[PDB]
Amino acid sequence: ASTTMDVQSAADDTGLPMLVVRGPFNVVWQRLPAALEKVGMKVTDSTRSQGNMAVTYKPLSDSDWQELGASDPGLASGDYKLQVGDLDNRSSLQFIDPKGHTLTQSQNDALVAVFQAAFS
Ligand SMILES: [Cl-]
Ligand SMILES: [Cl-]
Repeated sequence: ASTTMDVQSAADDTGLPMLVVRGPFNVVWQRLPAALEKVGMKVTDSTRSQGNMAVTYKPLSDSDWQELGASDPGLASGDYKLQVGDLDNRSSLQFIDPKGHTLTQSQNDALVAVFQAAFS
């Protein structure tokens, strides 16, 4: 078997979109910086005890998305915060803009393929 980790779209306990990834916090936290780099997300600061990563996102060119194997997920370039939650054998990933806005269901849905590619 491979190093890929399963990724699914979900909602948090208030109904807002997030991703759920099939491995524990300790694994997903450690894998994230190099996986994020593949999809144009640079970690600029992080706090593991709070589960939070600050990311700056530069979208891939049309050809690079093609190489990765997912198309541009329709996220705006710029800064995001990524919150990594402990769900025992799984982890949650929830992106916010700097105003605290969560992704749309469509963006969050589009990031499922992006992150399955990044972890591969
Ligand atoms: Cl750079
Ligand atoms: Cl760390």
